[PDB]
Amino acid sequence: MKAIIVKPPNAGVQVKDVDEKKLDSYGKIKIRTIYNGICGADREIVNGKLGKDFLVLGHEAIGVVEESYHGFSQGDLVMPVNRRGCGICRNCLVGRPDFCETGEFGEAGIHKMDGFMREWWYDDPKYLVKIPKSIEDIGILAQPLADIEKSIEEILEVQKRVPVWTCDDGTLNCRKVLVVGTGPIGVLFTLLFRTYGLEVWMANRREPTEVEQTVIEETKTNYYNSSNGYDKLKDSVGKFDVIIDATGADVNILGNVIPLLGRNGVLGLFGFSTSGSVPLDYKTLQEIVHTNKTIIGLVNGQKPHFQQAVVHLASWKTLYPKAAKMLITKTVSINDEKELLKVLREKEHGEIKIRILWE
Amino acid sequence: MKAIIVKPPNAGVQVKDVDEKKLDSYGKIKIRTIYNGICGADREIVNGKLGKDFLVLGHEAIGVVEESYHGFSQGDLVMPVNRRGCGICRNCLVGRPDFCETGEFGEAGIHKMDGFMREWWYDDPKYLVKIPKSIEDIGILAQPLADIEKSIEEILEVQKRVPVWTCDDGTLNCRKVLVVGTGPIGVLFTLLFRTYGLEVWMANRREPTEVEQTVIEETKTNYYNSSNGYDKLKDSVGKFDVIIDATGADVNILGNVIPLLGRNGVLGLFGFSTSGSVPLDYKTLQEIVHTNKTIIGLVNGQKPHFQQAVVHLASWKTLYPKAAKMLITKTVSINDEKELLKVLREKEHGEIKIRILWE
Amino acid sequence: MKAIIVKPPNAGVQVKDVDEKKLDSYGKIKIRTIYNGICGADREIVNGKLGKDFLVLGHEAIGVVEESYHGFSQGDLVMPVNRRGCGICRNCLVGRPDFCETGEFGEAGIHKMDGFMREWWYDDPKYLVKIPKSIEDIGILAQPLADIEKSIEEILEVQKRVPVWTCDDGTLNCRKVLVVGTGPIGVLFTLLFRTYGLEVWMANRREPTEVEQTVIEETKTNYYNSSNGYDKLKDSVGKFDVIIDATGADVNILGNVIPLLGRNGVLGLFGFSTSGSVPLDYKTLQEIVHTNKTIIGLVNGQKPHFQQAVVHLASWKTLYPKAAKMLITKTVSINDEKELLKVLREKEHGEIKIRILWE
Amino acid sequence: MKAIIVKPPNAGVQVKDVDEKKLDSYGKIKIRTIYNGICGADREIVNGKLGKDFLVLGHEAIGVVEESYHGFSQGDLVMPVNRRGCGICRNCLVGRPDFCETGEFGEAGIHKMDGFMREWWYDDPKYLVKIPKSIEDIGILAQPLADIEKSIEEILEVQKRVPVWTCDDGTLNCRKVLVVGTGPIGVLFTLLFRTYGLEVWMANRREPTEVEQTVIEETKTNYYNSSNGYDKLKDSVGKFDVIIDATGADVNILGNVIPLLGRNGVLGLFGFSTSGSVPLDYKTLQEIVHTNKTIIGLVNGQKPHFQQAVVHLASWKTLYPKAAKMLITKTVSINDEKELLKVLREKEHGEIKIRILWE
Ligand SMILES: NC(=O)c1ccc[n+]([C@@H]2O[C@H](COP(=O)([O-])OP(=O)(O)OC[C@H]3O[C@@H](n4cnc5c(N)ncnc54)[C@H](OP(=O)(O)O)[C@@H]3O)[C@@H](O)[C@H]2O)c1
Ligand SMILES: NC(=O)c1ccc[n+]([C@@H]2O[C@H](COP(=O)([O-])OP(=O)(O)OC[C@H]3O[C@@H](n4cnc5c(N)ncnc54)[C@H](OP(=O)(O)O)[C@@H]3O)[C@@H](O)[C@H]2O)c1
Ligand SMILES: NC(=O)c1ccc[n+]([C@@H]2O[C@H](COP(=O)([O-])OP(=O)(O)OC[C@H]3O[C@@H](n4cnc5c(N)ncnc54)[C@H](OP(=O)(O)O)[C@@H]3O)[C@@H](O)[C@H]2O)c1
Ligand SMILES: NC(=O)c1ccc[n+]([C@@H]2O[C@H](COP(=O)([O-])OP(=O)(O)OC[C@H]3O[C@@H](n4cnc5c(N)ncnc54)[C@H](OP(=O)(O)O)[C@@H]3O)[C@@H](O)[C@H]2O)c1
Ligand SMILES: O[C@@H]1[C@@H](O)[C@@H](O)OC[C@H]1O
Ligand SMILES: O[C@@H]1[C@@H](O)[C@@H](O)OC[C@H]1O
Ligand SMILES: O[C@@H]1[C@@H](O)[C@@H](O)OC[C@H]1O
Ligand SMILES: O[C@@H]1[C@@H](O)[C@@H](O)OC[C@H]1O
Ligand SMILES: O[C@@H]1[C@@H](O)[C@@H](O)OC[C@H]1O
Ligand SMILES: O[C@@H]1[C@@H](O)[C@@H](O)OC[C@H]1O
Ligand SMILES: O[C@@H]1[C@@H](O)[C@H](O)OC[C@H]1O
Ligand SMILES: O[C@@H]1[C@@H](O)[C@H](O)OC[C@H]1O
Ligand SMILES: [Zn+2]
Ligand SMILES: [Zn+2]
Ligand SMILES: [Zn+2]
Ligand SMILES: [Zn+2]
Ligand SMILES: [Zn+2]
Ligand SMILES: [Zn+2]
Ligand SMILES: [Zn+2]
Ligand SMILES: [Zn+2]
Repeated sequence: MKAIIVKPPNAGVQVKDVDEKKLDSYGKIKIRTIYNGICGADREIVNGKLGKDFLVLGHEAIGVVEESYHGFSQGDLVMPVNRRGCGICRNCLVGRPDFCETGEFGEAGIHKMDGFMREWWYDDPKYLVKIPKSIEDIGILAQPLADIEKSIEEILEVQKRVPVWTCDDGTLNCRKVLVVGTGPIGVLFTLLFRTYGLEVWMANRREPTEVEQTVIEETKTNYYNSSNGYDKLKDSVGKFDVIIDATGADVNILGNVIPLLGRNGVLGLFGFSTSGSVPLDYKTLQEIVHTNKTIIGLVNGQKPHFQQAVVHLASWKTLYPKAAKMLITKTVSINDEKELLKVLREKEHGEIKIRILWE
Repeated sequence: MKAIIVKPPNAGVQVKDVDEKKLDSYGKIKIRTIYNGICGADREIVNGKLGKDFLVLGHEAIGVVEESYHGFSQGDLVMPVNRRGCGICRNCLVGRPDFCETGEFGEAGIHKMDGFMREWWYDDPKYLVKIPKSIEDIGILAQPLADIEKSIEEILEVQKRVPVWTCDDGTLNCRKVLVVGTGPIGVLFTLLFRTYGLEVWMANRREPTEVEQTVIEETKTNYYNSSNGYDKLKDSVGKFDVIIDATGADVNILGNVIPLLGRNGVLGLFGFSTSGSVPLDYKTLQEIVHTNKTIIGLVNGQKPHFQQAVVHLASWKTLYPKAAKMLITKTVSINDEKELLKVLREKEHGEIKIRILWE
Repeated sequence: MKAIIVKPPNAGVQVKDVDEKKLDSYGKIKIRTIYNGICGADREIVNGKLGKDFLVLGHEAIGVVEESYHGFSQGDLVMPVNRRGCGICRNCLVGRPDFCETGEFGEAGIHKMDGFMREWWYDDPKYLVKIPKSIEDIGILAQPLADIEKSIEEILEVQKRVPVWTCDDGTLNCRKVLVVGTGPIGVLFTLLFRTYGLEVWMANRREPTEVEQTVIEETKTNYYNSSNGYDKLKDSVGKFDVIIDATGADVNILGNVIPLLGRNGVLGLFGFSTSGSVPLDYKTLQEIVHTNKTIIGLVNGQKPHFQQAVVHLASWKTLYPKAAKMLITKTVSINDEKELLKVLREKEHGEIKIRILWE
Repeated sequence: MKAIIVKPPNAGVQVKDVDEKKLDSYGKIKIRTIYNGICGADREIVNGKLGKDFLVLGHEAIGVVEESYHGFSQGDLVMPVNRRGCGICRNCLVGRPDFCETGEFGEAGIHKMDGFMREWWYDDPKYLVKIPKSIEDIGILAQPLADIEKSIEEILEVQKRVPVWTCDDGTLNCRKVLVVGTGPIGVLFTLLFRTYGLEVWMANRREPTEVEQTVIEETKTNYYNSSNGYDKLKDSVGKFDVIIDATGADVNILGNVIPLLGRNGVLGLFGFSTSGSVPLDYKTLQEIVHTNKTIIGLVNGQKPHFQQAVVHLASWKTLYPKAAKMLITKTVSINDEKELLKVLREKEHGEIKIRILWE
């Protein structure tokens, strides 16, 4: 069977024929892959930065149900949930390995579990999210968007601690969010926060790309060029109710944006920084105490968040049609080995999402 | 009228007769002071570390109602809430200036507002907490305990984000708390967490004092001497679900204890750190993201928290009688000027709470 | 100015020119009406079943902003929130008159407040919901859908009382809802519950209409003909986690469906029952106690719910395109007086929403 | 082994020696019974109103730990949790069989499980609540109080649906509770709500008893003689935010109190009504809809609620010492057969709690 395979911790990737019989099966439902998505985590494993001699790559997939089984009919499009539980802890037992207490969960295409960059796989209906045919084209985004749905859900849950965090009109329209770093993560955070009605500023150390300018315009989002720091933003707009670190950057980014967090505010750490050490002095931390600020680590969406993501992607075809049409940057055929290896190995500037087509 | 006065931002304190006419009045109920408490906040203003020429010091008070007004009867004991609202924001409008959005709140005996170290004052029934005569002796602690009630309440609210944070038996008995630092704040966090049933480890850079040893034994709390760091605690007990910084010390303490935070855990910042800069490297921050960890600034209790504190102090006379009887370190007469000025200016080693008695 | 007017409690309705100076203004923004919606509440006032000589009818409107104000561009479509606060109670003061504690709120086109069946009106920006031009056709439904958004939000909030109400897969997909009474309210409850992923059964004392059959098939909803009661449904499907009374029917409907409520379940009372008395015996009530059942009165959506409604309407254009195009039964011109009076006075069988167009 | 045994559904009760091998064991810890409590449920079984030849009666117990086990020391006092889970559903698996989804749970001394009126039993440490020696005398009340702790917890959780249910001072002190029925349950509800600071009116169809009068005066609670209905209370006091049925009597009591429920209010059904049928008319039900009222079935406390009960009983020894000393009406020796059978068979007027002492 054709599969894209990796050999962690070693760098490298192959697109080749493997023995179908030694690949991981998860249930009774046979699913033929139509699309995969690629993201930074795939790039990391391919570049070695994270009885089986290999692992099937890929955790973003849309496939078609080959034969009707229970609630699933032949021809239905489905997406697998990628993180699966440890089987021992109470969070996993209620279907929420995002909060696994043991750390012994599996992650398709990354850890302990064969991924979905293969011709077909067998899965359990419990781990399958129904993808409407009407969002077949952008539906691949439901996996990355699920992470962001969970993250925003969590931020809103935490802010229930504030006696009144709503605005004079009962909404959250008055609350301002700073999304630091663009790319697929920043863009999806922005789209979702605008959908919820919060004001958004996107920030990056440069002017907007064509895609970001469309998002700015269509979603009525603000943009800040942070090339020379954040003083001018603070001077003009003031402080923010929520700040999202969506950069995989140097942790000194946090030193730049922490002074822009307002009273009762939340700093959501979503990106995985891979450089730097950030100094926090007593003045900064004392201020955090006095003003009820919170810093939260945000990771991993689960089935309910994939479903929310499907509804939002559907909404964006109507609300933000121009931005929705830019979520998918390009599609590469599984049969195009040279182009496939290139995109698996490295991101292109201004890439949102690369899709792999099985044919 | 006899009053203890300060002149911020200037260092210094005086006990003298002042014109009752230039003192702040807050409502129609006349209250004669019986006790005040002293804390580090009083020491700070006295030492200049933070029409009207002066401010009446003091935010911890128990007074007696001199004349029956509405629901308050003559002879009733009351304690005033010390932080009061800005009158503009929605949090203050619902009685919760602990989450004030303007920062224009008042704090009795500290900022904008005359305190309670005076023979008598007038107050509004809405800011008065009823103090049962059966806890007259230890009731002064309800004010500092209120801050801690709010803090624990907030930690538990935030942890509702975790799908299941309860244990196999439906309680929080399996959850472990590290309380860093053991003066009145760390001791009160320990007593309250044990009342809630969580396991507690107190930590200081030394062996316990007598009072602490009484807490250890009576409340079945654990103690760790952190003089040579925390590796041995980590190796023996593992990681903690909650960590409270109850030290007003160098922020590098957080560097020490962050590695001891467990999956889904909460670092509660309560102490007001006065020195240092702590480096947080990418590995630490990445881990925080991967494990859904949270850091929260904890400050200020309000009326419902004062009321909860009364119930808990009452409970401790039965549950923890030895500990409860050590909460009050000493009592100084308002008339004993040399001693009073001494205790206002500086803490004694091992002090928990000093009371000022009006007679 | 042309307006549709009533004189409660008397029966009758007129479409005529009225003096602008007599009509209620609510703010600085001029809005030219383009669409109104008609519902049962309108028919009730028209038929006399519910300093001003008259009241402007109507509480469902979409208008166009006439000038470029702060936040609102000229040509923007907006919808007014219909219930407005009493200005005294804490619920109203946080933008939530749905929970008004005084009952002294106003309801546009019903009580205290001129409605929106007029050429134009002046409003405060705080009461305006933005209606994307991409949902101009079905956007009028955002008002009725808002009541339903609030209702489901409240049901889900209440069900947080159950330690685990989610399913084996972390979703609510395993939860079953019985929606009693089809057409508009029942149809919208069904669409929204299926959007959230819950299983739905619609019930009416007849077979489905053409429109209901579309919704049934496209949303994968079940239908039960309740003409001879509920024994057959109970025997086949069992009991339900949520039951919604979406009928304005005799209260004895509740006696029929209460035996179908499952453990930990919620009976949502949304319809305004019009006759009857229902007996509850001790056996029924003790069983409610034993099984943690809840009965909840559900009324009125506010601004955040209108905004959620807009997102869901947009989603349905892609998720349920056939059903979405059957939401608007027909549009009547404001200038077609004979047909207008007819649709104001009586519902037609199987009607979902009639829209009035201003030209 | 001596044990008190019954044979449901037959009436009758025996205190005799029974074969130890025939009695249910629940774990490895041996617990020697020191006290049991008797309540209405016991009286019902004794009077036959609700593989084994018999069932050991009793679900209210304090026993002594025979050997120093895991976290339990020889001589420690413990109380068993009486309802135990089905082992299948997600609520039972998180330690919360109060919300069991299968109904397959066991109830010590009532259903599927031998009770605790026996010389000793073996238990699992997970089902054991530590009873401080400082509350040995009234600690037996922790089991009935647990049900009430759960109930008030649930009411407060449900009321988070109201945007602001707190008062001008951030507390619930402005909220009024009507407790209908003044037995062990009504008294316990009253004490706990007053502990939480809510205003309470107790109601019964007579003047108070001495015990009740003592509760009334010491807790600053109000009393209403409801012998001639509730019109006079409604006229004098108005309506209530919470109404608790602590009856057991005829369900028509609900018809009488429902008109006294206020906006956004909660009717808590705790008592097990024993007769009658109450009519609810369309006017009553539509007003429930209009005012966001809720009716909730309240049943069963679990381990966290036992632990909260321990803290509150301890608090009452200081807060309400006179009331606390009236909670135990009398103690009967296990060897006093004539008196024992008397108290098992029938309640005495004004009784709160009868305790059985194993001598
Ligand atoms: N927590 C979770 O569950 C989770 C899930 C998925 C992904 N992630 C992490 O999320 C992070 C972002 O993902 P992604 O796929 O969007 O990454 P990406 O494609 O690498 O995009 C990173 C964005 O950050 C911008 N950036 C870099 N330095 C910046 C700075 N100093 N200030 C502002 N912006 C800066 C980059 O600018 P340029 O456009 O000019 O290059 C780019 O737009 C990564 O660390 C990824 O690992 C976390
Ligand atoms: N956020 C709020 O609402 C709020 C309210 C009240 C107070 N506070 C702040 O809370 C903090 C504690 O108050 P407090 O009155 O208890 O202070 P305190 O009396 O100064 O006690 C501080 C404790 O920390 C110990 N300590 C110092 N350095 C330490 C270290 N490196 N590791 C472990 N322990 C260390 C001290 O040890 P020794 O016993 O050996 O001296 C002492 O036991 C202060 O910063 C205070 O300003 C905050
Ligand atoms: N709580 C709130 O905030 C709120 C807001 C808006 C509306 N409402 C109320 O919600 C209720 C429904 O609104 P609507 O506009 O959908 O009303 P509607 O157009 O009158 O629809 C009523 C539906 O119930 C069906 N029905 C009647 N008796 C039935 C029975 N015994 N069993 C099952 N179905 C039965 C009707 O059947 P047919 O199709 O065969 O006639 C119709 O499908 C009304 O009482 C309305 O006033 C409440
Ligand atoms: N839901 C649960 O988890 C749970 C748990 C435990 C108990 N319960 C139930 O709670 C109920 C109360 O328990 P209990 O032990 O307190 O019962 P109890 O000892 O029988 O007390 C009943 C009280 O109600 C009074 N009463 C009777 N009719 C009344 C009326 N029409 N209006 C006002 N008061 C009236 C009685 O008056 P007199 O004093 O004049 O006789 C007595 O004070 C019982 O039904 C019991 O089964 C439920
Ligand atoms: O923010 C939007 C709001 O302005 C309105 O249009 O409702 C939907 C939201 O997405
Ligand atoms: O019920 C739906 C679910 O099956 C999936 O498609 O996600 C969106 C939900 O509306
Ligand atoms: O109530 C607090 C008081 O205890 C002290 O810490 O000073 C700050 C106040 O918020
Ligand atoms: O918003 C509601 C409206 O839709 C209708 O039901 O009339 C009453 C209002 O509360
Ligand atoms: O209601 C009480 C309140 O008045 C205060 O005294 O604090 C404790 C509460 O129990
Ligand atoms: O931790 C305690 C628990 O073990 C039990 O005794 O109930 C009260 C709690 O304070
Ligand atoms: O689901 C997450 C995935 O989207 C990200 O790419 O890697 C971490 C996972 O938890
Ligand atoms: O715990 C409850 C008990 O107190 C009552 O007596 O019987 C039913 C149980 O659920
Ligand atoms: Zn990915
Ligand atoms: Zn796990
Ligand atoms: Zn203080
Ligand atoms: Zn304020
Ligand atoms: Zn309407
Ligand atoms: Zn109001
Ligand atoms: Zn009992
Ligand atoms: Zn169960």
